[PDB]
Amino acid sequence: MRAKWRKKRTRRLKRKRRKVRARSK
Amino acid sequence: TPVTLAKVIKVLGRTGSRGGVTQVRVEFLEDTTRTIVRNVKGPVREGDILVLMESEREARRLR
Amino acid sequence: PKKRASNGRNKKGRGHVKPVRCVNCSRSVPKDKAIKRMAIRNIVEAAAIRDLSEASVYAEYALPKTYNKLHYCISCAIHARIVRVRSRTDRRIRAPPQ
Amino acid sequence: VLVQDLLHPTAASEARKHKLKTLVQSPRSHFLDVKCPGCLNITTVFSHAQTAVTCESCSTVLCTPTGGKAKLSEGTSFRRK
Amino acid sequence: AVGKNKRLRVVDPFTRKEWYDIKAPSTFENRNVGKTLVNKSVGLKNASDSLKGRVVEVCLADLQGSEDHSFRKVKLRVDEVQGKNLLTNFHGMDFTTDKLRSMVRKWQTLIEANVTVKTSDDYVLRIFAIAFTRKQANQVKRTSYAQSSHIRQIRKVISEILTREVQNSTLAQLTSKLIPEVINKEIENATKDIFPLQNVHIRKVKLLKQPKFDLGSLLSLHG
Amino acid sequence: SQVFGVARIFASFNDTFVHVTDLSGRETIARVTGGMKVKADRDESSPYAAMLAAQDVAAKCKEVGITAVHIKIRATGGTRSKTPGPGGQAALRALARSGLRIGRIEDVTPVPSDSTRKKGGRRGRRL
RNA sequence: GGUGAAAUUCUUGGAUUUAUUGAAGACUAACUACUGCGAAAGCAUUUGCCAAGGACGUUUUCAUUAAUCAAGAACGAAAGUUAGGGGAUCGAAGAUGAUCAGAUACCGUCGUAGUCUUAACCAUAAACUAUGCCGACUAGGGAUCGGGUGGUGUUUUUCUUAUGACCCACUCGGCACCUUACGAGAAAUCAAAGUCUUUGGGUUCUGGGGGGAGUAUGGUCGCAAGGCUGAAACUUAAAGGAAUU
Ligand SMILES: [Zn+2]
Ligand SMILES: [Zn+2]
Repeated sequence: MRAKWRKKRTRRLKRKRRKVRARSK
Repeated sequence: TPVTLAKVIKVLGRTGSRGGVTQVRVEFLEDTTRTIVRNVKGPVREGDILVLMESEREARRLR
Repeated sequence: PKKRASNGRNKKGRGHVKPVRCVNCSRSVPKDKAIKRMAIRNIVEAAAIRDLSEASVYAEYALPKTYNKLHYCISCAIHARIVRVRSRTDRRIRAPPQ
Repeated sequence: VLVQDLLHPTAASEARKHKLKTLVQSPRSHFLDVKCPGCLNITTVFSHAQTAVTCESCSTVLCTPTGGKAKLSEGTSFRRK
Repeated sequence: AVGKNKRLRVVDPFTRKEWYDIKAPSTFENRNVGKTLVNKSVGLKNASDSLKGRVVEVCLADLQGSEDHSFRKVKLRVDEVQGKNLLTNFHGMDFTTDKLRSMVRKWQTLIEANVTVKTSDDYVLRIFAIAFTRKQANQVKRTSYAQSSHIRQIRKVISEILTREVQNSTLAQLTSKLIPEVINKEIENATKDIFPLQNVHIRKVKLLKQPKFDLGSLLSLHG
Repeated sequence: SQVFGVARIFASFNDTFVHVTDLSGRETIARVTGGMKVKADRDESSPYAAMLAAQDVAAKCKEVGITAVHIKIRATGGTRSKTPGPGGQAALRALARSGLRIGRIEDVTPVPSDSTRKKGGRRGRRL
């Protein structure tokens, strides 16, 4: 386990958040 | 600036925030054979006589 | 891994504690986990007891050992060099030497 | 340990033990003959009355509420049963 | 300059002012503790008006001699002008913040209580109290902790003594009960059965409200 | 004979105040004090600043004559620095060896009975 | 004001300071501890009221009355959402000087609003003691909080033992700790991860290399935010945890 790729996942789930926002909004 | 001269009967051990004051037991010769220690720094042995200003002073830890 | 059994906290039956702030950086921290310190310290340096004792009327004033409490987030508590690091097989002993 | 004989344990074992955990289950506390200063109402009251037991004849309330074991109200003489 | 004056010598306060004298309540040995200075007492806004009402903290070892009157300080209230003198009325008494900070140690509880009571006069007074767990002569229980019901019993007790004392008498006699700490002794003897309870003391007696003029005591302090 | 007071020493980590205050309780003298003299903009709170302010205080005392005061060594308090740093020691000592009447050194550090939360956000400062 | 060091301030119409008095709101520092109370979120002052609860007391009674438990419900840290309420040195974005190779990471000043209450959502987290819940058996010590079990103990003497207070011997229940295994384990370490290939006391669950990805797509709950349930194709032979040099 290493939290640096977890920080990548955090950032890219913010990306999915904005993208599903733009589509759905 | 009255000047007085002292010798160390026994060195004690360096201390300070980062090595502040060189503990030099100032037997200021006019009142020799006493254990009053004052503000001194420098290279340290025993046998030298150097200059101290105040005859009488006290002090706690040099925090 | 398993470093410090108490998680360096010493609550172990609890699970919330009110926070506590620093005083050198003003950072919060859980109380028990933290490193604060009491100071039963002299009100004045004994580089002054002679002069102060003399020029004081009502001879032999009490000279109060003042108290205080400092609060340090572990940041300041190793930046200002209070707690010194150790090994494992030595960390266990808690009883402070002085 | 590593040898023992627990069938008939020495009394001190039980004395130092708690009921509900002994070998042969038994209770501790017991009754008591309360004897009032007035009419000789020779009554029986248990050591943990738990409630305001009174003498039958004269209102000389005997065992005050307790935490546990009863407390004789300083006037009665007791006979252990 | 570095100290800026955006705009958007001072001489001789001494002659432009005058001194005036402390005049303590009679229960104190000395009817003076220190001096004050103030604008020259010319009428037409006499500064003696902006003199009455001030407060002053003084030492009670100083006004009752004995040193053990030390770690409490008494606040006195400026009342009215007598000419070069100011007969101050009593205003309260506290510990010295350092000492009260000093008695607070670890491995023993504190027990606090409050009360507010009226007086024989019309002077509404709020009073407080602190106490602590004694460690018995043979006591090994490092903790010495006070369980809650004990706390409440003791607290109530304190309230009854204070009520039995306040709302029963006058200001100066209240000070007299205070300075001998007789109230302390009453508390100790009454409470000692409950719990050992040492370092019992009082504090922080404060004024709330008084009737409008009441020239009575303000003039009776001296003749 | 004597008049007492409080010098009202005000020790922060910068530019510590001094203000003679008799027991009148609201009477300082010459607000121009240690915020003036050591104009290095980072020596405002240095022991030399304290000692020099203390000769200023001794001079002020003599020209006003009140030989005695009391001592409240003070921290900023509030939510910051409730232990006065260096900005108090030398002023006290020089005043003591400055021909005054010492008396009643004490600690008015106002630890609040749990007032507002501190400043700097949860993480605080970084170093 | 500041760390390693500056801008921004009012005023000689008044100021960082000095005390004297008025108002909001936050919270009870110090004692506040390898110490409590709950299911878990948590909860710190004092009091009243309301019930509730546990633990111990038991020579009361009910006479297998139960343990976990998809469906369904209640609570549910903080964030946000709606409205209303409050509107203070303690604040995301936004202004604001230098560190400005570049500061829209740091850092100081100004600071909306979440910060707080009422009505409703919202249903996640580092909700981790990373040890599911019962219950059954085993190793030695000491301490400690709530009970009790004895002791001519001692002091306070309401008091004689004791119940105040402690003290000493015994327990039974609360967070634990230090030696500790012969027994585990891959190891750091173990008071549960003990009683395990010398394999089974009972149940509720959750995952099979990493990415793609908790993504798409359907539902469904909500006003969204959002979760819940959430795959591949394609790619890849390593990612990875402990422990030493
Ligand atoms: Zn800090
Ligand atoms: Zn009868």
